[PDB]
Amino acid sequence: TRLSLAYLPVKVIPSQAFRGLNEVIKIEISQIDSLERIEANAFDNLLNLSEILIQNTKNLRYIEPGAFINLPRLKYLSICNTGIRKFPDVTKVFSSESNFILEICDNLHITTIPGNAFQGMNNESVTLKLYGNGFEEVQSHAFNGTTLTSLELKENVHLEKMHNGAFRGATGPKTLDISSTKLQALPSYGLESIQRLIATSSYSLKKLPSRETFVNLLEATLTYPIHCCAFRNLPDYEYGFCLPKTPRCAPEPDAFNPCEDIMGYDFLRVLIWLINILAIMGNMTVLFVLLTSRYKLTVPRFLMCNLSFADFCMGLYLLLIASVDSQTKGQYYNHAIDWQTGSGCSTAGFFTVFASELSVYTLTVITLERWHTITYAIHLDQKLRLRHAILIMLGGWLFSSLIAMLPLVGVSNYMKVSICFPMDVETTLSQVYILTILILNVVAFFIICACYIKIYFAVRNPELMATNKDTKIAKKMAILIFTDFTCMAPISFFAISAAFKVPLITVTNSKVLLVLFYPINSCANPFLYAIFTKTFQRDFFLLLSKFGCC
Amino acid sequence: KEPLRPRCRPINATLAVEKEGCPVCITVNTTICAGYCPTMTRVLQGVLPALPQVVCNYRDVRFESIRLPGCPRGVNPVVSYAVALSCQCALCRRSTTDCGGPKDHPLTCD
Amino acid sequence: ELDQLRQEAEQLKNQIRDARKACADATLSQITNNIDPVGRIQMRTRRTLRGHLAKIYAMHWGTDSRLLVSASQDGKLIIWDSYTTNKVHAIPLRSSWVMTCAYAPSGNYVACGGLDNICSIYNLKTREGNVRVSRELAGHTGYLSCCRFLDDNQIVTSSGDTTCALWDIETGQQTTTFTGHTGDVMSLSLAPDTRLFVSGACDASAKLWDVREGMCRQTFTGHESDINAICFFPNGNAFATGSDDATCRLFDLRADQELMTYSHDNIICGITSVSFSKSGRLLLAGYDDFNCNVWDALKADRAGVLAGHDNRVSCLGVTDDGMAVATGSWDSFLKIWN
Amino acid sequence: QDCPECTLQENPFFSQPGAPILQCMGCCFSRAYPTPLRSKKTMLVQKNVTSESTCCVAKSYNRVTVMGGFKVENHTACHCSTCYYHKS
Amino acid sequence: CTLSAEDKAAVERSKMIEKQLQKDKQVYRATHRLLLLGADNSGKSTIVKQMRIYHVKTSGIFETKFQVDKVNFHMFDVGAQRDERRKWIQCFNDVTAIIFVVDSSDYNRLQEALNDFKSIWNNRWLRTISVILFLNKQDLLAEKVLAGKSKIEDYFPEFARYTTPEDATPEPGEDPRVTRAKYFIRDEFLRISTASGDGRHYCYPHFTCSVDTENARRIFNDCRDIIQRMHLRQYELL
Amino acid sequence: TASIAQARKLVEQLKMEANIDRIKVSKAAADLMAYCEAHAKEDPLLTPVPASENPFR
Ligand SMILES: CSc1nc(-c2cccc(NC(=O)CN3CCOCC3)c2)c2c(N)c(C(=O)NC(C)(C)C)sc2n1
Repeated sequence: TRLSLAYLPVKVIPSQAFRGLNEVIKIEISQIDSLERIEANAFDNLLNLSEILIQNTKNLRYIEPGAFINLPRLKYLSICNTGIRKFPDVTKVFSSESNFILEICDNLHITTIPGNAFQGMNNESVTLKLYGNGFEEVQSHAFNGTTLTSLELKENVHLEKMHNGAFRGATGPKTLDISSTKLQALPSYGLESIQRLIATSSYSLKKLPSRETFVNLLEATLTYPIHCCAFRNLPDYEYGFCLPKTPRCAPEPDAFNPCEDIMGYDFLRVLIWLINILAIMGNMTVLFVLLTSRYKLTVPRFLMCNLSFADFCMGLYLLLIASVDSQTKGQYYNHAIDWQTGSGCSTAGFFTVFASELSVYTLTVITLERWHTITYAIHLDQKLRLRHAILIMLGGWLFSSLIAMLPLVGVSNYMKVSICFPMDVETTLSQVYILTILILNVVAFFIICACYIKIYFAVRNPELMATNKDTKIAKKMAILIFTDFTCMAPISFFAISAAFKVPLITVTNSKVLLVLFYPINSCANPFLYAIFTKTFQRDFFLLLSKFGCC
Repeated sequence: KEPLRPRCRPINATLAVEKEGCPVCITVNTTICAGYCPTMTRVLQGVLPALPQVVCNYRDVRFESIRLPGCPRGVNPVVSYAVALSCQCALCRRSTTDCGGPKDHPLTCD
Repeated sequence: ELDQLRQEAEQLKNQIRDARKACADATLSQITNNIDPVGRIQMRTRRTLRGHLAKIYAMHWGTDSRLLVSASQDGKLIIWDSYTTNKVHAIPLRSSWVMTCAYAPSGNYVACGGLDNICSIYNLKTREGNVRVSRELAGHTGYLSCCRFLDDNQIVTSSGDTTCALWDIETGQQTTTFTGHTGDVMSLSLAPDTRLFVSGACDASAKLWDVREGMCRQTFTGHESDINAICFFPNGNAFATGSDDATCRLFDLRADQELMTYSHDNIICGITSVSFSKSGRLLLAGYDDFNCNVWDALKADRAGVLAGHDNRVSCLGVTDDGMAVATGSWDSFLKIWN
Repeated sequence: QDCPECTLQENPFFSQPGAPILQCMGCCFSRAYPTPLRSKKTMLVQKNVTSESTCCVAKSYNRVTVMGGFKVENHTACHCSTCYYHKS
Repeated sequence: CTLSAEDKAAVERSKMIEKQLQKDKQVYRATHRLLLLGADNSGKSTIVKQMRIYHVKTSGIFETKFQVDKVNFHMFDVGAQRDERRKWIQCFNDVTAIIFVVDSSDYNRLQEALNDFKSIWNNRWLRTISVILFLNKQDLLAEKVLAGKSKIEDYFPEFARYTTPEDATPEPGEDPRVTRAKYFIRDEFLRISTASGDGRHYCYPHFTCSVDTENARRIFNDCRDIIQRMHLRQYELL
Repeated sequence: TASIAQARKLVEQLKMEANIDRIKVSKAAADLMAYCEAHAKEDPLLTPVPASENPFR
């Protein structure tokens, strides 16, 4: 009534070896690595047989086709830990069981799943458990002519692609598990019938089908928290009779990944594009006018050129972000994993860090050299000259490009947030790096303020007539300091507060502080420093005369 | 415990220990774990999914070491085996456990 | 008494004016109309003899057109090789302010002057190559603002004491003094025949002095403001002048009156230097405006404009062969055009 | 600890008055021990432990229906054989 | 580069001369040239002597080469020239600052001095040059005021309708009369100074006597202020 | 007074200047044109020359 074929020195099983048996319910073929071949029709016909197990036959190169044929009551089929290369043949069992289960197991050497592998397999519903197998790909119509209650491709690491037409002829599936499969994308057809989807630890599944394709989806479980946001759209024994109005998706999105677009609020989508343009032309013209100047470059003009270049890099970053927002308008979650972890996000983060640090360092150097020239003004031989300026600015470039490269080297990640700012503060190294950068910016602003105050106290004449000239000095120097402060203080305070793991704001509102307060320097530097000075205006009129538009 | 229907718990056993190339069989007393725990099968086979059914298995396992009596050279002198501390019945981890059917094989070597 | 001599001089001046008007049968433009004007003149900077510290106020070309001199207000008098911008010499001077420079026509000596009231002559073809003061011709009581060499032994200088002075180098004394003048005398020009030379000043009346006779022969007063430069026509029978009122003028020694007046409406900046071309068609002029102008000598047409200077053009010079021209402005750069 | 023989009981969900739907529940054997040396060679994947699993299944059942028209398998006799939905 | 021997020798000469000129340039840019105008009785001779302490009759310019706080100041006393400034002032267009010494004792050669300043201040080439203005021989003014001549109103009648500005800081222990007179002269000069172009070039007044040894500090401070403010326009601060 | 000396010197200077003879402006213009045209061929600026002769590159 039960067959236990174990540890036998059998190399070949002849065809129809089990003829004459009618009361067998179970057949077990386990730990028989001496076995290498099974003849076709080895199980040609049995009445009461329902359960078959093959568990360890490492030397089994393959099973001849038609080994399992014309078995109505065959219900559970298992083939595990076998060195089979050709996919086993099951298309001719012609079973009639209502809940047939087909199990393929630990067959690392199976290369692929042939198309139409289940024609004539069972007249009723079936479940497939393809755990662990080393399939390379699945071709079109691999599932055909049967209601497929459950499909589980769990832990098929070697699997790389499933043909878009694999579900063309199949009904369902009702349950689909692709966990740890590192599959690229799901088939475009047949997913409408899915009730529940499991894709945990499938990091390579960066893109998912549209929400409308998942009409019947309940009880979904994905690997990327962002993907669950696609299901926010409105239309015990867990006994029930009606599906929930909306799917329940896990894991829930984290704080770093709110269910929003890249640009949080609608109005920002405009304000960015304006700050885009205002942040490009001016700094370009400043570069264009000061680089095509007949007259020799003096230290402040070189510093102005480099400051405008840094702000131009900032504007380019903002332009990249705005273009990304425009391209992914309204359905960011689909492209979120692909772009947030692609080269684009890393480039954007590098641009942000490099441009911001270079601009801050250049502003500090400009203020320091202004203070040096105004304090030791009588000693006309101590004036800083172009060679030292170029040396200091090359050092500044190295510092700015080094600090902006560490996130690409693992010290931090630009991939933590959509806007690609270095918000990775988990490990202490990243926390100290971020705090160091923020404190350097704060100290930069403080030294700028101190140098300006010293300039004002040095120019002031405590005895001679200075009542009407000190006021202008104070006024415009306060304008400069206030522009720097309104660009720095909010961003710096919030960043330092959130870098100690005490967030005082949500990431969605963080977006506003980018548009409204971050590029303030990047768009106000050329006007306060470059556009309004006599030298730049005179060069600009020279260019206009050259082009005749004056 | 109860003489009839105890639960998953650790029980002592006599396991045969050898290694790759020892012509001699060693037999040592260590801990395995076995017993019963509730099981389920879904009557409504269909739209509702299948109900998982657990098997008694380890939760924390330590390791003991032993030196065999002059086994052939070329292999590390000291071999190790496992000792079971506590167990509960959960799904057999295929990547870690080989959960098969009735075998009743002797646990002594031959 | 003043009155009778004053009225006699007034009658003499009226007679001179009447004679000149009777002699003004036709102007130059009337007879030049048949001449086809030359096309636009293409002059482009060929060299930029930089490396000079202070603002150049005076330069001059050598006889052979190889070496040139530029003197600045820092005490430097640099001798350049125009071909390869080589600083052939760099003489440091006693008085920082220098307002002129010259050459012995053989090319041996150089001269300089300024607010120190003392002309200084340096020798280049010395023994050990050490350039040192060959002589210091003191005696003037006004700033010396021009220098021109008759030969290697005679120098005719003009200063701000209203009196030109012809010095003998070796003798080092007042060989001759020309004093029939009023106002600061600033510009000297020696005709190809060195017996005559013209001089301009702040009295708006240039004069034609004779080296040997010791007194002026003719006076031309066609200007309205100070005279800043003067130059003979290449044949020596006419000469051009520039004034602060932005009007170039060309007078004749024979006709004894202004032959022509070159002027333009857009120019309200004073002239500082003028020079004819080797043939005479092109008259060059430097202005307080940072550009130089090349005008047709017979048409007054604005033939060409040079705009390669960043400051006032204060000195200009055309080579003897005419192959090139040089201009020095207050930007400390001496630029050669051709 | 206690766990009964897995036997037929009432189904709280679908058992209508006078329509006994019987589903059998309870427990059988399970154990786990380190893989023996004689068995390691026969397995392709390196292993450290084997386990013997037993769950009880309805070796006899019949078709029935409940309000709603859905198929139901009323179990008549179950006994404990291998475990099917037990790997993950 | 492919050159001949003569050309290489010429290039060596050029490079040596260039190095010498570079030395002269680096020493030149560290000196502040300083013009020194004045009149016959202004007393600038005593000034140049009191700056020499801090170190041919046919010539027309002098030298002082005084330095303060290791800063080289060149003071150029243009003397023995004619009484005509209008066109050799062009030569001094690049000086750091102009010094103007005037005598406050000679009631009325004073008026002429005013015109002189109005000529210097409103000149075309000195447009961007600031003027330091020393009022010299203040002690002589003190004696002329304490003598009770009461003829300051005779030459300048506005003295009657003048009042000492409240910003005045007179020394401890002098008659209000001398303070009023000296501040009247200072305000008369400042009226011309502030009339045209004051926002572009400034006028720094001081009261000094021939015996004062503190003038060098006054010029040093004035030059520091002038150069600082000049940096300020190119830094846009003013 | 030196005023009489200056006046006598001035009248003498004008007396000497007046005795000089003049020439018709037409003759002067003709001579200038003849000289300027007879030497217009050799001038390097009226008629520019190629780099073969022009030594300023
Ligand atoms: C968290 S650490 C962090 N945070 C911010 C920053 C600033 C403004 C708002 C928020 N908003 C949250 O941080 C919310 N959350 C949600 C929950 O907790 C953390 C993040 C974060 C920045 C920031 N601007 C950086 C920056 O600009 N660096 C350069 C200037 C380019 C050098 S580095 C950095 N690091």
